[PDB]
Amino acid sequence: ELYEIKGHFQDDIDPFTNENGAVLLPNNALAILHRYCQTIPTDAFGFVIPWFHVLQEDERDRIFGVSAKGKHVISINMPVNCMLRDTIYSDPMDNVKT
Amino acid sequence: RYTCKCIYGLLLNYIQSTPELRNVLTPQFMVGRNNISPDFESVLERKWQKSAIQQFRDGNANLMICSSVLEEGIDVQACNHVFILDPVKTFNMYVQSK
Amino acid sequence: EAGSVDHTGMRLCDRHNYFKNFYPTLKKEAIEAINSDEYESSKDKAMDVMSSLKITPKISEVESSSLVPLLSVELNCAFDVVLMAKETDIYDHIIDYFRTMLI
Amino acid sequence: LDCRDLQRTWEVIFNLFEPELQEFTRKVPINHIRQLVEHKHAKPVFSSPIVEGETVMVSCQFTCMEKTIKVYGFGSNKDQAKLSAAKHALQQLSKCDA
Amino acid sequence: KYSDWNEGTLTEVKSKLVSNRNLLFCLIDADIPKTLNTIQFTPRYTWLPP
Amino acid sequence: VSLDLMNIGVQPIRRSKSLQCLRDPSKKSFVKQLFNDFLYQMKEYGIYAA
Amino acid sequence: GISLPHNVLALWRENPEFAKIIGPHNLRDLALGDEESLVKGNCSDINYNRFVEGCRANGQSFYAGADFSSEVNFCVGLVTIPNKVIADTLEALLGVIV
Amino acid sequence: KPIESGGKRALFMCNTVELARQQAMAVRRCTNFKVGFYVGEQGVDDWTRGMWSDEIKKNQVLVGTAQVFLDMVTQTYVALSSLSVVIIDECHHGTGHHPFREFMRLFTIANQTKLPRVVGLTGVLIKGNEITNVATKLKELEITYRG
RNA sequence: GACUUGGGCAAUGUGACUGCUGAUCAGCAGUCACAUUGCCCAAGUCUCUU
RNA sequence: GAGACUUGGGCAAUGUGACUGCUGAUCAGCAGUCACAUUGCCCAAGU
Repeated sequence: ELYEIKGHFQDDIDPFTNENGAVLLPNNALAILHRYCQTIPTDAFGFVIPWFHVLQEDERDRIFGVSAKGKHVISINMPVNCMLRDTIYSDPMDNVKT
Repeated sequence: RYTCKCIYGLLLNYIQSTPELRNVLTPQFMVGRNNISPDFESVLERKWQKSAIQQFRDGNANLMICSSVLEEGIDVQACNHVFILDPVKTFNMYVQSK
Repeated sequence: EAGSVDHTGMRLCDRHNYFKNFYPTLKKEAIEAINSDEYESSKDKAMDVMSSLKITPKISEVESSSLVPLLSVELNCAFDVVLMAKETDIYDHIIDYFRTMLI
Repeated sequence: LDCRDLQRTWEVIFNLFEPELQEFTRKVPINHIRQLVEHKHAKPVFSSPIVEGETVMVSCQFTCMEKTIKVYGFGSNKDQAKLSAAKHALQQLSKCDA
Repeated sequence: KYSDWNEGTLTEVKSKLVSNRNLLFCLIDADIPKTLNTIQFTPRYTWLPP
Repeated sequence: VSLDLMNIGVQPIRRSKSLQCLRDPSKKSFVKQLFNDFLYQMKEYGIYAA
Repeated sequence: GISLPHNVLALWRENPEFAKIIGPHNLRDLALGDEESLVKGNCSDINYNRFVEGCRANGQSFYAGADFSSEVNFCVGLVTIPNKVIADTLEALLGVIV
Repeated sequence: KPIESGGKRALFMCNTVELARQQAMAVRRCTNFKVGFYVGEQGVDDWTRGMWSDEIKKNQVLVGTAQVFLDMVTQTYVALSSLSVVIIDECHHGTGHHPFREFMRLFTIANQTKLPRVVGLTGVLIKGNEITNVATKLKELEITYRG
């Protein structure tokens, strides 16, 4: 049935689709990011990977308010050659993997 | 994976030593990709191109060493014997191996 | 490189027989020395055994985070061989290596 | 970008470049094997490269103004060995042309 | 112009800009190459009097 | 125990799946993996297998 | 009668965050001369600057992310004792008094 | 009929490369169709968009490992409506974030009326050693695969 | 005094589900080096040309 | 003009070789959460 299928699937992190029908899936986000990072190094020496980091409770408070209490957040630092230098943070998830 | 190569070499030596198994048996081995070199001589090049599965199906090799790859749905000639050398771990592994 | 040159002429499946296939002249006196217990110290025993086989030493200090220096030894013989440990153990390590190989 | 004065940047560049500017104006550097060919008196006779392992050797015999000196170039590529042998022959010819 | 581009794309588009064909195609509709002095001047065999 | 003190040059930092436990650089881990697999072979199948 | 140089001891005790990154290798570099060791009692100014810069690089080179306290603790008089031993010494004191 | 005129193709997913190759050979011998073959061993990434298009215009049946087809569909070289059926060999692996279950998740994103027929194949229904309470496992599987 | 219902407090367990670590295996991607023979341009030295 | 020879800018591929990175599943250990079963105790009622 539609009800059981929707309840079984559409309860985890939502997927994303762009204006051209392309679909981005949460499980493939890490693979996409690592693949993109492998293309950017201009030389065989300058290979660099994203820097994942987990924020501490004082940082969690200072950034998210009380809403982040008891939930993990992951900060990711993009390599210098890329456009990003804003250290994107994740929403407070029940576990560090999520 | 390395167990496949090791037992393949041991079986080669044991078959070649015995007078009975010398002619009847012909071992061959497989693992997944990242295919380990099937030789022990550390030679820079190997000219062989025929796949192990073809040698097995065609009757060239009648004693196949395999690891968690030949277990799932692999159609073959009528195999009179199957040996599970390591203890079975999972229900589906037992079912498909049988 | 001063090393890494393989001219022993033995197959890699049997290159370990290099020390076994020397002339008995070096081997008998070397094993007599390595079996001798009166030696003043492990370092002295190692040096005397190594000189017995006419094999020249080469000891260098490998960089390390350990306070006790981490020293490597190269034998410079045709057989590419290198051993390394703490300098308190490198000599006894050489003792063990040549005890195992020389038969 | 800091000074925003072309004259200042020119002064810095000249201070960095003066020895090489003086040396190269007196003697213009050119491609080494092209230089050796343009030195037709040497008549560099390069033999065909041969490869052992992953390293390639190019042997050359050239008239070093009194003798057919033989030199060997070693490199990871045939052109690399060609260039090495050419440069070594050039330096030997320069030393003889004292 | 493209301040935030990766350097590889910047040098590729530079090579395209400084490419011979681009300079050509600029000069054709610049209407200049009609007047270039390129022939080895020989009046007896490769020129017409006014 | 000797190799843990090798002091190879700067290497990429390796951590566990959830990123709290540290791991040895890829080369040291690879050598250790090979030796551990050989030890497993020797323990399980015999001396000739080793 | 032997101690560390007084200047480096003052640096070690007054700068705990810089203290935590000091490694034994940096002490091996301080091959002080006869004058420094015997008469002056501490390393020269140039040696002091070399040490501080070497340790600053130490905090960022391969040595970063490691803990050197297990080897340099004895220099400043620090030692690590298990909790079991600390309990047992008190309890044995009660024993000896009884 | 061509894709631009609404042409449809048939997928035949698999979990291992050798199994995919054997099933491709079986389909090739048992049918007259010119079946494709797509695995990561030889490399398919260079089979770019335009030549994805001429490949799907060339082949009727695509037999290959799960991840290649998953990457194809997520990047939307081919629409789900451009498929008539989707056959998944060894469907008992479709749990968690495995590419089979990921593909079936991707199904719900597209229009429900355009979804192809899904035919899972298996000789076993239980994945792990949780062989007790088989009914919950069957309901989970029959929710994953839409049948 | 049977009968019925309900609730609460206990202990003794079971069935699973996640989280972390390690190991095993399958599954994808980005590369790089480099022998081999080809093709189109740029500039060179020489025979010839002259 | 005919040409040989070299460095280039490349365009191609037929090889072949090695490197690096990630996903997923399984097992083991540990930690924690859901429900459920068993032996009791006590209470609330109605007749």
